[PDB]
Amino acid sequence: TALVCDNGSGLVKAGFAGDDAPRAVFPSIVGRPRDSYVGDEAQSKRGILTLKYPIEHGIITNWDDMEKIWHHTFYNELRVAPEEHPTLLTEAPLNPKANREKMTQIMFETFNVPAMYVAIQAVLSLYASGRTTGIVLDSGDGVTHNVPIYEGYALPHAIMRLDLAGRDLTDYLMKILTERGYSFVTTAEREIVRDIKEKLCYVALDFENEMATAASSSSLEKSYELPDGQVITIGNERFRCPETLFQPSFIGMESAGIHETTYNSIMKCDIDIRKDLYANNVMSGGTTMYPGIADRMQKEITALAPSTMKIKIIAPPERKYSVWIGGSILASLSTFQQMWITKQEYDEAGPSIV
Amino acid sequence: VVEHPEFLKAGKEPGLQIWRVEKFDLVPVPTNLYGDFFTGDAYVILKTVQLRNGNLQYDLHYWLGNECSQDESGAAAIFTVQLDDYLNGRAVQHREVQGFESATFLGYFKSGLKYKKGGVASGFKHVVPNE
Ligand SMILES: Nc1ncnc2c1ncn2[C@@H]1O[C@H](COP(=O)(O)OP(=O)(O)OP(=O)(O)O)[C@@H](O)[C@H]1O
Ligand SMILES: [Ca+2]
Repeated sequence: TALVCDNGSGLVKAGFAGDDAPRAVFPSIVGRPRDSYVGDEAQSKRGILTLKYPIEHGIITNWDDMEKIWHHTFYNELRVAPEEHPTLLTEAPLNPKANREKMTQIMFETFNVPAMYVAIQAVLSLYASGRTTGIVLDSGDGVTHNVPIYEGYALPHAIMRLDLAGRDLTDYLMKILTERGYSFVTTAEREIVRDIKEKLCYVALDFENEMATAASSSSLEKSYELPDGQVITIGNERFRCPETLFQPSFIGMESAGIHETTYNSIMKCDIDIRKDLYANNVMSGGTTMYPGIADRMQKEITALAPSTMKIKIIAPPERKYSVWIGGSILASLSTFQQMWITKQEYDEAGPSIV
Repeated sequence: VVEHPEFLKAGKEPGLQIWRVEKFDLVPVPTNLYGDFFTGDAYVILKTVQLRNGNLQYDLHYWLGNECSQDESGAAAIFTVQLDDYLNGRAVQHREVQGFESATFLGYFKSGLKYKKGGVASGFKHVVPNE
């Protein structure tokens, strides 16, 4: 049975083609002493380990550590002999061929997989939504991408990248949370802020009005009970965290907001298919999970684009695993048999085959 | 490229060819049932036109039923791209949703379009992350 691995900057999603969800989801972290630990086990012993993220902004930068992530994925997580399973791996859009070459070489030469295939994350997400044309807003832990896609293929010139995502958001919430008096500095407390971000944060339909409402009543305030018993209150930080997506300025980035990069990306594609991009904005990624993000994006984009144009945002309820699901469907198709790359063909052609 | 039998039979002669996605596979619909779609399934439609100038014309439509499962609508979408790739990309792709089919699509069926409850079952095995 084919395996499907979606190597994100923060979480690795892994499972079996045919399943509607990844069986394994763990941190993309490798820890080494003074001979290595991965994911939760790496975090358990963070005290005696130097922790590193092998994937930076969706791009693999540490091959020695990436190898440990894959070893842990196959053996510990899935409990399977790599040599008996065809493997589908995902990659960030505009990923350097050298990287795709290294990826392939490691799979075949160190894990001896019988066959493999590398798919672009944004395109798998679009397939999962039952579309061949549209534009994907892909937002995770380490990067956000705007990928317009026409008839199955990502339009190279129009792709946009924004190095701001979930981790940055967590960092910001932690920052404005202290200002409000509270304090989460240590590594152990940062997990608390992430839980607050995922449980209480949301996108305001209108930032200005929410700021007003919050300075007057306490109608927007939600309580968050700490483990030790304490109960801290969160008010405007709920929608100020996600606001950073539309206004990267909050964290000091002259960068354009996600509504802005979506519009610019659509604007760099043939005008004839623009009506289609506008009506097929698909969002995928943990960081697009905030409640109210569809409505905001819906309003922000019609403000930018000409009023006669019809805007439609598709925000799938499981968009956090959309990439993995699209690959699960892809690697299950009777046609996928031919598009693999076999170990045999690799032994002859080498890296230049992927 | 695909050795998949149906890809070899695609767009070889003027006409209409319909497939239904069934457990991650493209299965041809009996000719006599053309126009009858299971609202819980997904299909791929290929229309080939005779263009005098020895210029065969192709239009690929993937129809999504209101109760078709994610794995089906996804497969219909993917099959469409592979079939088009197979046909050298000469086909124009079209997403058709139940109830809102394009005027072009509806025209392929002289005696109207007819829906019907039911369908083949999802090829998706259910699981819950980290369990
Ligand atoms: N309900 C939620 N609300 C807000 N954020 C969430 C939610 N669930 C998960 N997240 C966040 O989304 C981010 C993760 O996504 P994903 O799993 O999409 O990232 P990756 O695949 O790890 O990273 P990348 O795409 O950058 O390579 C995390 O930083 C996490 O905090
Ligand atoms: Ca069905």
